[PDB]
Amino acid sequence: CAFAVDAAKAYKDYLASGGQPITNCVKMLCTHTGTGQAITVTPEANMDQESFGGASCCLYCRCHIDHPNPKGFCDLKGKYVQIPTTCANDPVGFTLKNTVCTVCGMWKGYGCSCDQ
Amino acid sequence: SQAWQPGVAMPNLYKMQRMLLEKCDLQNYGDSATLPKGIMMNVAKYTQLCQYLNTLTLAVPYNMRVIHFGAGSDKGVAPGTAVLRQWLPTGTLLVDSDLNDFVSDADSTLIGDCATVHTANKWDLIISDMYDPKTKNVTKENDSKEGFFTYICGFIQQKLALGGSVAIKITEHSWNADLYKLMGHFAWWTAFVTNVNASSSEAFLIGCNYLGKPREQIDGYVMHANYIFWRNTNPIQLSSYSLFDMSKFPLKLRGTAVMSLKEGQINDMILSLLSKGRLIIRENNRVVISSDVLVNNENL
Ligand SMILES: [C]O[C]1[C]([O])[C]([C]OP([O])(=O)OP([O])(=O)OP([O])(=O)O[C][C]2O[C](N3=[C]N([C])C4=C3N=C([N])[N]C4=O)[C]([O])[C]2[O])O[C]1N1[C]=NC2=C1N=[C]N=C2[N]
Ligand SMILES: C[S@@+](CC[C@H](N)C(=O)[O-])C[C@H]1O[C@@H](n2cnc3c(N)ncnc32)[C@H](O)[C@@H]1O
Ligand SMILES: O=C(O)CN(CCN(CC(=O)O)CC(=O)O)CC(=O)O
Ligand SMILES: [Zn+2]
Ligand SMILES: [Zn+2]
Repeated sequence: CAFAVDAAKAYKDYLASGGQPITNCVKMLCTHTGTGQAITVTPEANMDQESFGGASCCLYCRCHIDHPNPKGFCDLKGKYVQIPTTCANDPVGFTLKNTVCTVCGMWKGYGCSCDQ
Repeated sequence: SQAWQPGVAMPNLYKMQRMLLEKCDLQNYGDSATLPKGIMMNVAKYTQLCQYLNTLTLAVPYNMRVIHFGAGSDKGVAPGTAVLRQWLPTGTLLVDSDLNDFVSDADSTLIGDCATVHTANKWDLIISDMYDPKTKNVTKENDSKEGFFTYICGFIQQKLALGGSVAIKITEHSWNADLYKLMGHFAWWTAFVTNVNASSSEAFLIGCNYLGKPREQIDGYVMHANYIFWRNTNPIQLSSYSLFDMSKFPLKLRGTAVMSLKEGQINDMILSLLSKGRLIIRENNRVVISSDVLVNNENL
C-alpha cells in the first residue's frame, strides 16, 4: 500500500488556485538587526525580514498532520523563522516552498551567497 | 509620563487602603490601541509584560523551568508562548497548557483542564493567562472566584521553588482572594496593567521571589477593592510606544544559584537571598509532567 496524503502539494495547488494563504502566523517584535538566517532559536530578522514563531509557520503543525520525517521531528517548532518581508503574507507557503542552505544557514535564494 | 513605559504598576498608596468593592468603570473602556503592523494583541501584551518583568529581581538559574497556563487561543496558536520563549534564555524549559488544543513552540504542551495537570518537579516561574468566558455572565455581586484560581493557589504553594516568581492574569470579575493573600508570601508584589490594554480591567498579579511563608497578611477581598479603586481613579492612556524598543528585551541569564534545602535550613540569611533574586531552592532533577485523563466507555 503506497497511500499517503500529500499536504505540501495540496497547499501549493490551493495557493496556485488563488486560495487565501494560511493566516494567524505569529509575528514577533524584534530589532530587525539580526543575522538574517532562516531558522534560529530567537528572532533574527534583518531589515528585509519578519521573524515568526516557528510552530505557527509550519504546515504540518498547523494542519494537525504528521511530519514528513521518519522520527516526526519538526524543523520550525520551538524556533523562530525569518521570512522575507515580501513573502510575509504567506509564511507557511514560504517555508514549504523554500530551502535553507546547509552551509551558511540563509534561505537558498533569499540570503544565501555561497555561489560567488 | 507613563506612556513610554511597557505598562503601569499599582502604586503603593493604593495597596495600603481599606476600600470597599465598587463596580469598575474606566473612561477609555472599549478603545483599542494602534498596534504596530501585523502584530497580534497578545504578542504586544506579553511583550510589555516581559519588558516589565525585566525591571524586577527574578531568579534566572541555568536550566530555568517555566510553566504557562491558559496558553491557547481561539486562533489555534500560542502567541504568548512565542514571546516567553523569545524572552527567556535559550534552552529554558518551557511547558504550556490550555483546555483546548493549539499548536505551540513550548518544549511540551498539555491539553485539558488545568486541574488535571501534575508535575514531579518545581518551577522558577509560573505564567497564567487563563480566563473563563462565563465570567462575562455577571449575574450578582462580584465575589471571589474559584475554579482555576483554586488550582493555581495550590500549585504555587506546592510547586513554586523558593525564590520563584509568578504572573497571573486577573480582571475586574476574574479574581480570587486567596491569590491576593498569597502575594503576601512573596518578597514583593504588584498588579501590572499593560499599556496596550490600558482600556481593560485586566492586570497581571505579579509575585516576586517566593518565600513559602507570609511576609505580610493580606485581606484579598480588600486588596481587589483597592485595585479597582486604583483603576477607577487613574485612567491610563493606551500606548504602544515601548513595543518599538526591543534592544534590551531578553532576560539577562543571571545564572542564579540552585540549592536543595530542608525546611530547617531556611534561615534569615537564606531568606534574604531569596528576597533579592539571588537564590532558588528546589530539587534540580529532571522535569516530568502529566495530565490526568478521565476514561469513559460511551457504548451502552
Ligand atoms: C485575550 O484575553 C481576554 C481579555 O484581554 C481579558 C479581559 O479583557 P476584557 O474583555 O476587556 O474584560 P473586562 O471587561 O475589563 O473585565 P471583566 O471581568 O470581563 O468584566 C465583566 C463585565 O463587566 C462589564 N465591565 C467591566 N468593566 C471593567 C467595565 C465594564 N462595563 C463598562 N461600561 N465599563 C467598564 O470599565 C462588562 O459588561 C464586562 O463584560 O481576558 C481575555 N478574555 C476576555 N473574554 C474572553 C477572554 N478570553 C477568552 N474568552 C473570552 N470570552
Ligand atoms: C485570553 S485566552 C489565552 C490566550 C493566550 N495566552 C495567547 O497567548 O493568545 C484564556 C484561556 O484561558 C483558558 N482557560 C480558561 N479556563 C481554563 C481552565 N480551567 N483550564 C485550562 N485553561 C483554561 C481558555 O481555554 C482560554 O484559551
Ligand atoms: O483538583 C485539583 O487538582 C485542583 N483544584 C484545587 C485543589 N488544589 C488544592 C487547593 O485547594 O488549593 C490542589 C492543587 O492545586 O494541587 C482545582 C479545582 O477544584 O477546580
Ligand atoms: Zn511542524
Ligand atoms: Zn549558503
